Amino acid sequence: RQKFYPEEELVALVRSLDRPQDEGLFSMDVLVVYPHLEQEYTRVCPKRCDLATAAEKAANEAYSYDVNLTALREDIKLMVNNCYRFNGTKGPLANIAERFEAFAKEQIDAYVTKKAGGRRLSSLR
Repeated sequence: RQKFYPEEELVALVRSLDRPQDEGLFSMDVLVVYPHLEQEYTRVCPKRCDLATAAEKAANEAYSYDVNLTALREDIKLMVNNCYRFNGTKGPLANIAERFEAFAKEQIDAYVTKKAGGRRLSSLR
């Protein structure tokens, strides 16, 4: 159980996933914008995440011990799947969710690869 990642970098990584083009789909606090959705939303989606929650988990060291950031990738998957289950698999929002999932995978892959590249350069230990 090594600490692979500084919280400061993982917060920056999560914040980088909030794209203006995605019109707040993953960064909005759903049950703050739409308080009336509490029952229906928690019925269809009994496990929830958003980028604000992911960014707080990053800051709290939730993700820093997973070499492939599995826990963060699972939280992105959950946000995306909740969008599909609640708003459906068809239309402009579902198109954003699928582009967002692909973008998040690329950013996360690029980060894990960069860090591994440097870590493996150590001429100690």
